[PDB]
Amino acid sequence: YLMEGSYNKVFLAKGNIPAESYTFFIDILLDTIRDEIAGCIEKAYEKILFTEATRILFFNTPKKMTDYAKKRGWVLGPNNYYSFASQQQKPEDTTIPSTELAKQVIEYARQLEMIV
Amino acid sequence: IDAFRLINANMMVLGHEPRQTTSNLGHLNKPSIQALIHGLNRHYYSITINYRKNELEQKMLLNLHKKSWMEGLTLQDYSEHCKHNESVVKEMLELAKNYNKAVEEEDKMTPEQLAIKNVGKQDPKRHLEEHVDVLMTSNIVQCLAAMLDTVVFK
Repeated sequence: YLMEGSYNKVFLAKGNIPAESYTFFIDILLDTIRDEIAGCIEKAYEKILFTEATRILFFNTPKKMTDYAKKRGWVLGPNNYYSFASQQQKPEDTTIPSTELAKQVIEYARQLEMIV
Repeated sequence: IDAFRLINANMMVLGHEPRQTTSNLGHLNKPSIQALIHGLNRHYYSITINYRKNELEQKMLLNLHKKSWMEGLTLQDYSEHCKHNESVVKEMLELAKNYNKAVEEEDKMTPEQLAIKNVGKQDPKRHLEEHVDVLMTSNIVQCLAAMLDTVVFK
């Protein structure tokens, strides 16, 4: 269930620990999900108020959300998570082919004319 | 070439053979039969020659004869190169149809007979590896030179 996107059914299994305590293990599984959602809060989302993505992990309203909202972006505003969905800087690169393909075209002429 | 020089006809009456060979350097070139029809070797003789070359002249005629200036830093008529890239390929289809033909009449009359008999009409196999050399060096040279202009010119 951690392989696909499913997160709720993961914590339904954190409602279902049958065998022994398993306490130190699921708390690391808490922690490696906490940065994962704090990772996956950074997708193309709109304005979210301080209730919806405030309850996507577990928490009601502590200052723990300010720990996440000052770790990454989605700036603390008037009940708002600001979206810096830019993804604009990287394209229009002719040079990266123009360095790499000029290597590759010579490699075509190596195994074309000269005897090997 | 092969400059010559006369021999005396006085020694021809004596029946005496001139020039008294002391080195194995003269009888290296063989005379032509048409010059042997003429007065060689009854009135004149050949002389072996070489040439006096020197670096004062050798380098300054090699590096000056065929020097291409800025030709390979061009694009060669950029709308027509890809147009010429179909001006070959279209008949290269049907020339491969001949190659879809001539292989099919093998296991037949002993292909030494397929050497004499193919002097009237054209063959695929030699003509078909011909254009592949043409459709490569016309493309690889032109595609590479386009991608060095992008770096050097800004």
